[PDB]
Amino acid sequence: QEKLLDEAIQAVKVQSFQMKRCLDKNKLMDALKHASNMLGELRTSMLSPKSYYELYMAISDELHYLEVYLTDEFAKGRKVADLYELVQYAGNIIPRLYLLITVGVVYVKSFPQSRKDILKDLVEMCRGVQHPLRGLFLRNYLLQCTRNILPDEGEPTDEETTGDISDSMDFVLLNFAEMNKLWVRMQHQGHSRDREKRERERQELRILVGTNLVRLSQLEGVNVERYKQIVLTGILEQVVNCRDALAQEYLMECIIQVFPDEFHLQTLNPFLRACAELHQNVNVKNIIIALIDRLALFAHREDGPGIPADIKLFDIFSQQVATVIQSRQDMPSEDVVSLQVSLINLAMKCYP
Amino acid sequence: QEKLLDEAIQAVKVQSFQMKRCLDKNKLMDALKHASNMLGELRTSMLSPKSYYELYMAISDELHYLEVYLTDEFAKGRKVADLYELVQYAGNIIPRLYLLITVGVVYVKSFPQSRKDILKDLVEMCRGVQHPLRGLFLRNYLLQCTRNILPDEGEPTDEETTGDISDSMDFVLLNFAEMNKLWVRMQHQGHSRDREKRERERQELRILVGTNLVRLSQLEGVNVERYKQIVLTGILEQVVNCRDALAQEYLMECIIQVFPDEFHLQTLNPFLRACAELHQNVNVKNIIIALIDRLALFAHREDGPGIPADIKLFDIFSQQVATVIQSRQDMPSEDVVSLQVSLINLAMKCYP
Amino acid sequence: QPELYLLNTM
Amino acid sequence: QPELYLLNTM
Amino acid sequence: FGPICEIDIVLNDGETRKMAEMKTEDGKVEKHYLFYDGESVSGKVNLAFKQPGKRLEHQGIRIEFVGQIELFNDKSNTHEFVNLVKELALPGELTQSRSYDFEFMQVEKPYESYIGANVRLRYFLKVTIVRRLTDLVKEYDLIVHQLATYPDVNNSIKMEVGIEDCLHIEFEYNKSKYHLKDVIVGKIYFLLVRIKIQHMELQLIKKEITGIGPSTTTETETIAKYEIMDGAPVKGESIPIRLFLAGYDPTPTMRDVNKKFSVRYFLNLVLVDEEDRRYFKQQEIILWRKAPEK
Amino acid sequence: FGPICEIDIVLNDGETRKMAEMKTEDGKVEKHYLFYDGESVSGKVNLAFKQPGKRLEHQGIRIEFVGQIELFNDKSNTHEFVNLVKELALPGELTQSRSYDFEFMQVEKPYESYIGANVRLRYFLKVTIVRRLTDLVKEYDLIVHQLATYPDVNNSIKMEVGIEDCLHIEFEYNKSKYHLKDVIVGKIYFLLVRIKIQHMELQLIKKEITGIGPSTTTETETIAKYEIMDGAPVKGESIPIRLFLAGYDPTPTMRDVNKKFSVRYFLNLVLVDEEDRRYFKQQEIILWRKAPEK
Amino acid sequence: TVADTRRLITKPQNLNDAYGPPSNFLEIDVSNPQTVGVGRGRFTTYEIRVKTNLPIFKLKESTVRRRYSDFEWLRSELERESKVVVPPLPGKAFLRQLPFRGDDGIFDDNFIEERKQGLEQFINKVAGHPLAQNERCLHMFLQDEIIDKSYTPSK
Amino acid sequence: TVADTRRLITKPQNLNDAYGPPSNFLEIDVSNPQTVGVGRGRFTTYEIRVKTNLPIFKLKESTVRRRYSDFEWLRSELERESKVVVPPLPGKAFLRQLPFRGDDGIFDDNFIEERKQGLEQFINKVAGHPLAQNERCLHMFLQDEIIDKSYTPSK
Repeated sequence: QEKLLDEAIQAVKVQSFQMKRCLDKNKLMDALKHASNMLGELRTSMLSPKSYYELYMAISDELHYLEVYLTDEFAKGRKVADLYELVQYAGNIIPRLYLLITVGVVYVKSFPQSRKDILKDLVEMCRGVQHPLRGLFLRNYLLQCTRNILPDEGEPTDEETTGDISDSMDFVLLNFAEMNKLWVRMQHQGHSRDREKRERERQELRILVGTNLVRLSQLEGVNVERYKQIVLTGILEQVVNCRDALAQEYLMECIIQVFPDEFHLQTLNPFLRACAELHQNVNVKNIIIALIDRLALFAHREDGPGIPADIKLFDIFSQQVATVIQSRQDMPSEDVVSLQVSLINLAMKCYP
Repeated sequence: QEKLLDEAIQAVKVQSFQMKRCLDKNKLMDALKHASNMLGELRTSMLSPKSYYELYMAISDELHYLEVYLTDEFAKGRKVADLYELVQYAGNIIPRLYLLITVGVVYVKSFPQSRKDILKDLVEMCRGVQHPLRGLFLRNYLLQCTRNILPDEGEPTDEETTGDISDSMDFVLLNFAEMNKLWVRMQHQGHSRDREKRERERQELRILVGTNLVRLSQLEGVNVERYKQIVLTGILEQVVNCRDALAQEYLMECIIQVFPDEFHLQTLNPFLRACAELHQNVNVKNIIIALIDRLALFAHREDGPGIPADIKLFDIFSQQVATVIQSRQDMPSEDVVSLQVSLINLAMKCYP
Repeated sequence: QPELYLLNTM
Repeated sequence: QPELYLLNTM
Repeated sequence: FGPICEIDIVLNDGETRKMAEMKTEDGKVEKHYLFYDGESVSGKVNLAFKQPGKRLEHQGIRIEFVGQIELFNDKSNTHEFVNLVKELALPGELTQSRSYDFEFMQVEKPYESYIGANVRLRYFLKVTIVRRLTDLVKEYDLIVHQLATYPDVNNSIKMEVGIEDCLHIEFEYNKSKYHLKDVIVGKIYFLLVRIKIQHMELQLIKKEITGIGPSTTTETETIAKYEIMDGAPVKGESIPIRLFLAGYDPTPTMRDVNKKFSVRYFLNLVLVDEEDRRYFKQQEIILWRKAPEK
Repeated sequence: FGPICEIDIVLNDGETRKMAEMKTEDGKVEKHYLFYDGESVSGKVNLAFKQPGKRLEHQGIRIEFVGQIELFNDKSNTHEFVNLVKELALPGELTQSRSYDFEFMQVEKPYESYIGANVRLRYFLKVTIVRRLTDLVKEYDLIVHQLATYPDVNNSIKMEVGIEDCLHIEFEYNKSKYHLKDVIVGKIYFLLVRIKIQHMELQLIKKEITGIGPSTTTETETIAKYEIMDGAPVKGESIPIRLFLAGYDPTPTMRDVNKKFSVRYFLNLVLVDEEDRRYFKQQEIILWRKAPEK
Repeated sequence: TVADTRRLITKPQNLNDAYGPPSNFLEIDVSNPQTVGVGRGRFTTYEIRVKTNLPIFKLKESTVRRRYSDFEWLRSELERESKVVVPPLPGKAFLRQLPFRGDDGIFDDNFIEERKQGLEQFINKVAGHPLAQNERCLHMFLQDEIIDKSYTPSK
Repeated sequence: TVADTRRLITKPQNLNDAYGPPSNFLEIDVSNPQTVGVGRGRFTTYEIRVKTNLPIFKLKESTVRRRYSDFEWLRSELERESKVVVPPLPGKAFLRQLPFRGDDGIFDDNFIEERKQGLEQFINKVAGHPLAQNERCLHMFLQDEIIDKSYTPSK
């Protein structure tokens, strides 16, 4: 159809225009009424995934002018209390939650002391989320809002300001587990004949999921020991527990690519034992090859200590790939040989 | 008529029957209601002073049996307060005030602390009465009640008992002035054609008047020193100022009889200057002779100091009598000689 | 029947 | 028009 | 048959509470419970059901505390100055006996109870079982006394009155305001006596004034005749007065109660001459119920 | 001409006293003074005399404090639960303007003011100049709020409900009694889900029950619809509830006011399936006006 | 304290006032009835003897002769000016004037005696009255030897 | 404290329930319309293909052939025993049976297509209903190869 989209973007530009109009003229609740009717425009859903996405990104960009307005206002001290209650009068859950995230981040900036409490509230109340499309785009808005202000270690620690790196980690892992649940739930909603359409749409949205890991990676607090003890234990718990293949594989390559080999080296046998339990329909071969390629560029990457002698990569990887092959049932022997080729290259380049 | 009298004495005997009936059954207020009924009988005007006197003596002698009855109940510990208002319930003033006197003396015996106050009260509360006959009969009840409870030299000086000789003297001087006022008003009341009836009536009540002096004479506290300074000085001002002849003469005879020569020798001459201003119409010879007789029984009286030589009594009386005769208008010469005879007998027997 | 005369202030 | 079913206690 | 139901009220403090008496017409004396301005009235309405087998259909039961002023025995001229309601039962039935609690919190009772000639003021509890054509109603009378303290200002009455060149006197009563068991202490002083006085007496007179404006009815009643002199005075004579008010049991002075009625007391001094002519001077005194310590 | 006289009431504390608002028909909002059970009402009745030269003949002026319950806008069905009178003037005239003081001591106001569909409860001062054929009357409205403290017992509501072998849930609301600016904190826990649920919402429902016995009219009004889930849950899923009651401005729960009317609130939980069929469970909650510290 | 003995304090009575004669003395005697004239002219007069000490009466003692018509004139004057309820006279007996009765008519002794008492009754009431003593007619009657009916009523 | 963040505490969701497939699967397809008979006997049947995982349905997959009268019989049985407000059928079109119309009558394609959708509309509503799933007639219709109209309605 594609018309729905232009007509919708028209009405959107209308309400967000009258919204920003009311915000410069400094009669706030009227601006929030136009903002609310505008987000009402998001209550249509027939949009293409791409189209709906543009409307989403458009509205996010207009909301940014509001966020800086609020951030300034709070920095100016002009703060109205109890905003959540007044805003909960909006009859639908959607205005309430858009308002809660928006005001939450403003309070966190203005009240870093409130950061722990506000985050714990938001993380707990998001369990209400059950619909895939709006939930996905909301938790994306969450992920972008949470871009920088989350607790961190080299951060001033005012005992009014509560929350640490561990809290940020728990925050992102929880929102992740909920969003991945809805996203996999996307597999079975609608008629079973939209499966290729569904899987295409999810594939489109895979970046949304990986952005959580990107967010996890800028977290300065990520030491090797936190990586060892918290991150992988959480992720592998969901992975082993989800017993799906498309998501597990995407997320695991994104991990492979993203984290530094220093962390991976301390966590190889857990990561490879986890790799061995994965689903049979998985092309583990392409994963393993990518892995071999990364450790190969890591072996001949100089400006580094080289391979620690305690690190018997070949014996480790040999035994785990072997375990993976046992875990595999229908391996093309040619695939086994394609892996043997990379096994040559590794032994050749690391220990002639 | 004398019948009025008989009907009254029968109804009286009936009512005094109702007294003794109520006194038997301890119905005091029922007896006192009948006491009121007797005094209603006193509202008559037809009876003679003597007739009233006989009926009064009947009611008084029976009322004493009531008075001693009450006194005994009170002597039994059955003391009732608040008597002053209750006795005022009687419609007739006479029952109320008779009740006040009767219970008052009862309070005096039972409450010696109140004696002074109660006596001053009763003497002052007599201002209620203004009628000569009933007032007289009241004051007779007063005189018999106070015959014994008045202060004197032979009373116990009990630190609960209150009231002194000075109170008794003030009491009697007041009762004197009050009785003479009422009594003299009796002179001019009614028609002038009853001059012989009035003077006969006056003669009848004369004993009422003299009983007060009789009361003064049993008073041990009537000593010579009070008589000299205060008592006789007081009495002589009212006596000389009544400027009558019948009263002055009667009271003066009572004087002659009543006081001791102990009093007379220290007070003859003050008393004799008083004697000199008296009213013209009076027989004074009889006064003087009574005096002469008493001083004569003193001249030939043995076991006594006799006449001190410095006070030449005969020359004194001679000179005063001379002045009195000068004061007399036309007094028969035979009378002057009858006086000369006693002056002879006296000078011979007292100053041989 | 019986005469009744009010006493006046002076 | 739209069916309304009361939820029973267990 | 009889009545189907009998209403009886029983106050919670019906044992310990003090009662008081009221003189009604033909010398009758009623005795009801005593209450004071500010006190709470509370108790039980007990319905004795008399006809077993039968049923009582009603359109509601209530209890009312009522204080009102009745004029000339005229039902149309009753005026309620206090009314409080407690609904006891909704429309329904009664097969058997039942009781109902009630409490009226800290009840205002601005006036004292009074039964006069043309006026009644009474307080009562009125229980009403409402029925289709005829309500079962039960009244339950109470006495209210209004108390007061010793007055701020209390001046003696003193007055020189007379007939010109015939009689001059000076009377004095020790107060203007006397409590109900007080005493008139006074005196009569004679300044000029050119008439022949037989006797003198003090009278206590109670006027009860009813109505509004030109509509005014005064009912006078001579409560006391009290002789104070017997015989002719001369000038300079003083006659004492001591009249105990306890003897005559009067009411307090009640002035413009609800703008409806007054009850005032007067001291009428009366001298009587030899030909029975009668010279008098009236003086209002206020009476007041003294508060006993407690 | 106009009116000969205009009645105006002015309370003694008319500057400092707090006011409150009342939602009437067609969305109108009145503002009257606020009062509390036990408070004294006092002030001045000011009569503006408008026609100079003319005179106003009356048969008495009074002021009444009135609290009453009006049902179905039927004047014959009004019921006064509080009535106090202060007579201001006796029968007479008025040539010029005049004021009159009044005070009602420590006035009982047992109920809270309420304007509903078939019920009104209001307090007011009513001044009445009585005339021969037509009384000049002036009403003067007041709001009374009834306060309460934190309740002794307050148990959470928790309940396992469903359709057999189709839907089992366990809902929990954190209290039974919520103040007017309180918050419903709760959760919905799914035990068995064999239907396809589109969405779920909590509703706040206000029932107003009028009449007596079989005479019963209930007026229902759905005050809030509050979405709490969007999409299909599976078993083991918990959905959080946080509903701020401040947003909807309700009244307190008012139970058998004068045995005449109730006003009750209910939490109606509603799930809706893919074919729009609607599964629900109602739960009464008590609302109460919290007393602010002072 | 067992008895309430309260009185107000009094002024002592001056001894002249206390004993000296009272100032309310007033006695009027109607006495000595006498015929005056012969035949059809005849009428009875009485002696009205006054004794007093009230200052208002201009003679302390007086004696005058009065007719029953004079008593009617006094009563009639007092009914007009005085505003005193005046007591009754013993009565005009008209039919006693009629001739050939079984008694001496207007000069019957049981009549004249009974009338004489009634006039004494009347005059002592009237003369004792305070408002009556002001009026000129009463003094005119008691103490002027002849009444002047053509007078202007004063006081 | 600047934000009221109160929630009740929750029980962690067991990972089998969280990921494992939902227990509300039920899809019914009405498809493949076919004539059965020749001449005056002719009527259309449809394939009623069921897929589910609800325990109440005794086959997880089933396929049966149904006539529009059968759909009326199902609706009629449900109107008696069930006390479910039953949705409407797409309608008996009687006048389509009449001869010499301007269309193929009861076997018009715009008709059969539109009817086919209405039956799918109807059966998915009815079959999704909770109170309807108990009643024996619904299972009889969906999963027995022939309906036994002479039956005693149970459950």
